[PDB]
Amino acid sequence: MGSMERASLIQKAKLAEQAERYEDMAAFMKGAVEKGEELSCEERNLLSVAYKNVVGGQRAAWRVLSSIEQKSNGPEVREYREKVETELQGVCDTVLGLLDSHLIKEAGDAESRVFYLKMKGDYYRYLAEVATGDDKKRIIDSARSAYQEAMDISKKEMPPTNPIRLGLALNFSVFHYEIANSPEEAISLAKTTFDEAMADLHTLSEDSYKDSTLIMQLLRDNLTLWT
Amino acid sequence: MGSMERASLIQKAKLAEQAERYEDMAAFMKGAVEKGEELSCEERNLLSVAYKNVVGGQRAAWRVLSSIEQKSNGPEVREYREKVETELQGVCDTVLGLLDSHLIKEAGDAESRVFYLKMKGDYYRYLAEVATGDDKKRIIDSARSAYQEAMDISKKEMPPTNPIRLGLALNFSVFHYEIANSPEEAISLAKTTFDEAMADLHTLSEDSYKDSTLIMQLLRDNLTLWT
Amino acid sequence: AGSIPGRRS
Amino acid sequence: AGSIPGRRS
Ligand SMILES: *Cc1ccc(C(=O)NCC2CCOCC2)cc1
Ligand SMILES: *Cc1ccc(C(=O)NCC2CCOCC2)cc1
Ligand SMILES: [Cl-]
Ligand SMILES: [Cl-]
Repeated sequence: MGSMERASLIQKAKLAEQAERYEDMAAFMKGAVEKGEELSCEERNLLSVAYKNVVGGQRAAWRVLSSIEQKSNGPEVREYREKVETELQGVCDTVLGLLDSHLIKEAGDAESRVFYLKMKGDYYRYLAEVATGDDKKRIIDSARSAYQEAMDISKKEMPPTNPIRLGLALNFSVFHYEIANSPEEAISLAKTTFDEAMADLHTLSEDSYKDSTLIMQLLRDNLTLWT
Repeated sequence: MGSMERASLIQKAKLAEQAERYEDMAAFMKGAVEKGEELSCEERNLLSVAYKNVVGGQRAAWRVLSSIEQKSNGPEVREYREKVETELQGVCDTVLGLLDSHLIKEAGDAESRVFYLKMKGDYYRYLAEVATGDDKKRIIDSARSAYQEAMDISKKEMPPTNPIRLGLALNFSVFHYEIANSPEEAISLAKTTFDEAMADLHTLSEDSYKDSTLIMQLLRDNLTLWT
Repeated sequence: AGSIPGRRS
Repeated sequence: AGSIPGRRS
């Protein structure tokens, strides 16, 4: 997207979101990142929403095909699962490439740095979901390390009700439960996150209260499923 | 898909449908058609379902963007609508190319020939939905001609409850109402189709009765909207 | 005005 | 187990 203006790429990403054209959205936001300027709060959300939708569809397809494949155990089901898996890995690698070149190194404010590091943890988590061979352990540790650095910053620099801090803790708890085989750590993190947010709600406006309690309900839903 | 076996392409189209990967589905079915053999009843359905889903998403996106564009009347909204429009036209052209090379000319049985001609009418109808300039009239006449030839065969060779005959009449009535500015023809066709099917239901098994009455309800829904 | 949905095999 | 949906801007 080298010949399109940055502002036009951002405008078209918003249009693609309205049209539910998430592959286009992701390509426009990739082009915007590659302009080399830092991203605003809204622009970071557009980047994240675009790729979450793209990889979300790939993950859902991979799970369907992996399930069919396990029930069978010709080459077609494995071959097609492999094709989807490779395409998913390519999207995760693309996002991780954008974070590494050069979103994270230029992110100095807590809100941007925690956001990008949460993203890094998430896309390594998606790689871990399909990983088997020599690198599954290294991929898991890469997810854990990104999430941990984001946690450390968010606990130092953000209030316990901050939605980015809450969504980070939510996803790190899912990482513990689903990827790291640490359900007790998952439950403990979700509980402590919920309780510390509840005690901070009194400081918030009506709109901020709505933002934070929405994500706290997601923590509660997981705890209900896990206990 | 020249190097993949026809049977593997068909198997992977079915897997793609289960995974809701309709672009893949369409590419696999395009490869199966290009093997040069006629398609079975099930294979025709796979081809149709794949491309209906692909173009269905494109049409929905185009309508969102066209609506935004009309509310505005920079170049971005028009440019992006044009991009989606061009991609939609390319998919319609691809389907019409498959029908012309060489599905229709090899289709001798009523069930296959009516099916392909209905498809031809549908994809010209989708082209007509976005057409404006010198060829909108020719595109509309191409849709009408395909639908008309399919109608003539279906009335001669199929019972009034045949689901292909009913779905053809349903879509031709939508063509009359939405494209040809002939709402009275649309209503008359839907009414006569419904009434002649109702009088033939007594001949059907329980399962065929369910298939036909489902499509008759779609005719009824349109009549309720149009009257 | 609905055409045949035709989205499911 | 639900992560952040994160699908809507
Ligand atoms: C990583 C992350 C953190 C927080 C959010 C967020 O606030 N999302 C808003 C969602 C939709 C409406 O309410 C619940 C969540 C997204 C991503
Ligand atoms: C062109 C055409 C004709 C008929 C059909 C059909 O039978 N579709 C089955 C649908 C799903 C279940 O019941 C209602 C319609 C498709 C396409
Ligand atoms: Cl494949
Ligand atoms: Cl564009």
